[PDB]
Amino acid sequence: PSFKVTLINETEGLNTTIEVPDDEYILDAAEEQGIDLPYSCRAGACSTCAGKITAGTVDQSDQSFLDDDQIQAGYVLTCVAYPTSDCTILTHQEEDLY
Ligand code: FES
Repeated sequence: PSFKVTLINETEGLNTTIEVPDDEYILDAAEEQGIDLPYSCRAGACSTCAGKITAGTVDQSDQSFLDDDQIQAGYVLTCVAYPTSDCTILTHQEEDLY
């Protein structure tokens, strides 16, 4: 099973919905389909790949940087996030965490 993940960053000209297997991280699946997303550690330990969820849900249990307030506010570490429903994610949201 796969989910439709809408990735959005209009300064990049990015507004694209891709099919992501339920066992693949969003960053990896995006890259495979030719999308460029920001990243550094790829380990869920920083905020470089941070995005913000505006629709749908993810499993990011592997992440270890975002606190509970930040998770509640919709933030996601795309390098370690599986989609769990069709979802919409604003990418390059690191500065919004400041
Ligand atoms: S690139 Fe460091 S948490 Fe995703």
